[PDB]
Amino acid sequence: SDGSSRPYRCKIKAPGFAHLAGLDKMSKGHMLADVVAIIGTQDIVFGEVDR
Amino acid sequence: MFMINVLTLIIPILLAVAFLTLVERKVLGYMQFRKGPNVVGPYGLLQPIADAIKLFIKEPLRPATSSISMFILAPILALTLALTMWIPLPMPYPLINMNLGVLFMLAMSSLAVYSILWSGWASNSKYALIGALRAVAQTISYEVTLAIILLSVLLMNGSFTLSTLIITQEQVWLIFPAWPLAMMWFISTLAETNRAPFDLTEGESGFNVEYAAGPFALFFMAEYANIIMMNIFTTTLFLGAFHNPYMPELYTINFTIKSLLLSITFLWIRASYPRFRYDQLMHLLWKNFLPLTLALCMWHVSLPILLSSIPPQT
Amino acid sequence: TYKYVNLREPSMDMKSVTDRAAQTLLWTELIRGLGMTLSYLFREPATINYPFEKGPLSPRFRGEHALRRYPSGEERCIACKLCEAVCPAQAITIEAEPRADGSRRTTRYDIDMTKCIYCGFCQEACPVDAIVEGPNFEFSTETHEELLYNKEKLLNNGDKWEAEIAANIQADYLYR
Amino acid sequence: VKQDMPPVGGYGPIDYKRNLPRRGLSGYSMFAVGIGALLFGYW
Amino acid sequence: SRGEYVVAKLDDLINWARRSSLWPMTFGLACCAVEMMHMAAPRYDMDRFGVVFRASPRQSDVMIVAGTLTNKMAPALRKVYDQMPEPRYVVSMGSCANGGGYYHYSYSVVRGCDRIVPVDIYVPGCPPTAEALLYGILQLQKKIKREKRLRIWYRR
Amino acid sequence: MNLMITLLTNFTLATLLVTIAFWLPQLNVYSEKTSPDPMGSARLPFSMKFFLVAITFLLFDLEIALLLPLPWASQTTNLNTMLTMALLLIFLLAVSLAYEWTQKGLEWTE
Ligand code: SF4
Ligand code: SF4
Ligand code: SF4
Repeated sequence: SDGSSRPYRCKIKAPGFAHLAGLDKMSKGHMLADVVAIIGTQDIVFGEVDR
Repeated sequence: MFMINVLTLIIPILLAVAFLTLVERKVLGYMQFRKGPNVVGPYGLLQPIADAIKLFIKEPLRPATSSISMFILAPILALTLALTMWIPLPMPYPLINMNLGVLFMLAMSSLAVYSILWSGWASNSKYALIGALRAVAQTISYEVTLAIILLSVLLMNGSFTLSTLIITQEQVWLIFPAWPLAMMWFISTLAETNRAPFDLTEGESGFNVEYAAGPFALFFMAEYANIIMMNIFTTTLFLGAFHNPYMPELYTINFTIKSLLLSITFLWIRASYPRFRYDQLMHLLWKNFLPLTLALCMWHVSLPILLSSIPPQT
Repeated sequence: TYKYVNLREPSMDMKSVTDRAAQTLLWTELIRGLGMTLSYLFREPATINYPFEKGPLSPRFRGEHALRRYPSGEERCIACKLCEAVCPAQAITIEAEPRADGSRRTTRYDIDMTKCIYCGFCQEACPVDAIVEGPNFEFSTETHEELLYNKEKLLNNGDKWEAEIAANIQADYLYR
Repeated sequence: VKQDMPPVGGYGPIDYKRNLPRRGLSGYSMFAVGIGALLFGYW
Repeated sequence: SRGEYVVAKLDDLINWARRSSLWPMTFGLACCAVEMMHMAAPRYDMDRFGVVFRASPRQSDVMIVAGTLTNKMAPALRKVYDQMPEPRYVVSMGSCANGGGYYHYSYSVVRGCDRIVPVDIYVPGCPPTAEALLYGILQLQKKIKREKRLRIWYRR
Repeated sequence: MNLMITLLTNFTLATLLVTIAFWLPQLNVYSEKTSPDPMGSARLPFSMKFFLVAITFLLFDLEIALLLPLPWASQTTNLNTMLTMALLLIFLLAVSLAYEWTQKGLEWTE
């Protein structure tokens, strides 16, 4: 807050943003059909991931 | 008078697969707490007509066809192999009576993968080719286990003629002394038709992705014709009904009833299980189905000699 | 205050091992799933017959914007420009001038319905209850410019839906 | 005054624990039934 | 005459056939896609209208743009629309695909999906309710119902 | 000749269906699709397991054709020789399956 009635900076931290960051390590050694479940087990919603 | 019989065999096949689509739609709706199509007419009777006329006036997808002749030939071959294969079914008399009708159906079911191979070859995308190769490998392996199971079944019967199998199943059904073969045949009829929970033709890309909507509709009608064919084959060969030689329509009604409840069981099973993986069902046959099937074949080829129950050739 | 899910050690006796073998061979849990699907086949579906049946909604429902009137024929808005200042999407454009009798009234009240997010800040910031997020929701249009409302369309909406907006605000105003 | 309030006796108990029925026939008995069906069909 | 009456009958026949089996392509972008899935719930039940759920984009007849169409996604959406066979219809969910809505003045948001593809039915809301999209689909069916392809072909 | 009559009728009906699906919608004047897959530019990889399981299918189907004529053979006079031959052939199938199991055949495509 800068003192006025408007926010100076408002960062949104997404729980799914860091969860998708580990996806490269998540699917190491698994099959190509397992990424539809590895994406599934993390609650990944592309609204808060991309802001 | 023969061509009238051919027409009355081939037109109700198309009506039956259109109503397969309609009945499957409302059954999957009602299985999952929702409702099926009921707006177009009374209880959705006119929905398949709308489906057919919609799919017969749409634009194609316009693929970069490497081979135009192969692209034309694949759906013609698929519909031919689905439609001409219904002949030797004994309901209560076949249209054409062969001494080797089961071998006839087995051979054309084994060669039915040529449509999938040509569909993979007609599309220039390599991922479609990979999916086609995977589907072909699954189908040829599962045809191997079908061949062993059917070999056991007609060595129990003793004759390759399909009409004598009704006479064989007169006192008791074949499912009573061949129940483990029955369960393996039920998994094989669930699995050979590219169906869930082993449907890898939808999960991750189909084998006809670049094909037009007309050829896609032809492929779907062919697959559903194969579904009804092998459902009726299971009904006839594992659940043979009583057939009077003077009063045939009771047998026709009875095996129609068993075919309808077996198709309902198909729609039941397809709506209760999640999809497998490719290596999962490859492991299912190549390490779990094949040795048990071989042991069953050994037991059923050793049993009638030791039981003095070798069935007649004629 | 914490419970160990999936930390049940299976029994190693002959009874549980044989029962698990029977479950694996006879597909007993699959039979349970089949029975559950059969039981859920026979229930009455919850499908309401739209448009002959409508879903349950509340009097606080936020829908199509409308401009109300006093019970004397005069328009409620006084061109105070609170709704265009509070609008988070800036869909409201107001241009005003003192009219013939000297009353402070709007000359242009534009709501961009393609810009609006239906948040209801205008209906609560309005000190005279002029603009109301009305109850209408079946106003899908075939053309983009038909969703760009001027003052006349909003006033026609208010004259059309006042007979139910007045009842809704009468039933709701004690919560505000 | 008037506002949305729970009743003066409170609401009733609400179940929240896991509750699965658990049902079966024994494996030995099922295999005996399979053996009996096999021998009846063979006969 | 005979010809105008015959082509009128054939026109309404093919028009009923097209409007009774609208197979959609759902673009799962944002909030309005979740509202579409809740319109696919057993309560509202699109499937009784002849509208299947989650069809492939190579066989679909209509496309429902549900969500925000950013700059990074517009070529993909145009490619999908170009791949879908004729006749093709577009229904716009939400304020995002109508005119951008909340994000109309953002730097990386296309101000309306009309700038990329032709749009027939605009459904307003944020999100529009499930029955509102059902009414929009019925409005699209009525728009198809009054099409005059064969009459214009015979008159031309 | 009735069987070939049925085959010709069925093939011509399939030809009529594909002609309706291929040339009947050409009356419409919709558009021309210029149209300017995960496979970017790489060559198709030779996944050897698919070829291996295909030729394994071929060998198993060949000796299935060997195994076939038991229902006709069951009426023969020398039943002991038939029983020995059939049991030994199915044992050969089991032995080939065991070898294909052991030498890393059923791994990475189980
Ligand atoms: S509901 Fe909210 S976004 Fe819509 S006009 Fe009113 S203040 Fe603006
Ligand atoms: S807040 Fe109400 S009175 Fe003020 S300008 Fe808006 S509609 Fe008019
Ligand atoms: S219009 Fe509103 S509800 Fe729909 S996607 Fe945009 S922000 Fe979400």
